[PDB]
Amino acid sequence: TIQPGTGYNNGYFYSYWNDGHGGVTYTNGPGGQFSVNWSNSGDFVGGKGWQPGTKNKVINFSGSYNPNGNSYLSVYGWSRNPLIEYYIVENFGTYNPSTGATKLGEVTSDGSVYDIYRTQRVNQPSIIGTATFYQYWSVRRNHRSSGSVNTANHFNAWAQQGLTLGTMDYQIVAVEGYFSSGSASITVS
Ligand SMILES: O[C@@H]1[C@@H](O)[C@H](O[C@@H]2CO[C@@H](O[C@@H]3CO[C@@H](O)[C@H](O)[C@H]3O)[C@H](O)[C@H]2O)OC[C@H]1O
Repeated sequence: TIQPGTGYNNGYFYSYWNDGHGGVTYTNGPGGQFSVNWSNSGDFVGGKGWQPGTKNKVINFSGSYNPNGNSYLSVYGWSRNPLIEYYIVENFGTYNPSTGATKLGEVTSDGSVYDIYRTQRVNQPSIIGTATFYQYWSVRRNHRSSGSVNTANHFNAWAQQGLTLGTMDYQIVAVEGYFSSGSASITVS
């Protein structure tokens, strides 16, 4: 278990962030493994991967993901210039994060169709400070907690649609929660 922060563990970058409300623990395990256990949490994100990510990584993940309430399991990361927060959502809990969002197309990858969306965060926290920035989403129709994500298929479809990415910052497989409960154990490579 670690303080919220970033660093490296067993060859993998990790990021663990929370809002200080309590109710969530994040643990780094061997190799690319991490666990999250939460019960009436606040807002949080944690997981393992790479710093920087790339635009053609094939990301493999496997494990168990058991949210009770609002949570996502995604390939998650940022670009700079432009500042973008992006998600390739493989599974979620009570809330589909694209609800009410503008649909920007579809892409087929790794055994499922994904729906593509763009949203905007206004004066919200980010990797560079408070900012207004777009988020890009691919939301998998057929939910799962193991698989392979060919990120190029998503990034290329986004680019085709005008959702351009700048220089990649970190890129992880993340469990995100917003005032929920759950458990998860995920191994990345
Ligand atoms: O110390 C600073 C860190 O706190 C900072 O981390 C990023 C802050 O932005 C976080 O993203 C939110 C996650 O939840 C989504 O729903 C929101 O739109 C995001 O804003 C991100 O996960 C952290 O990496 O990094 C910069 C450091 O200076």
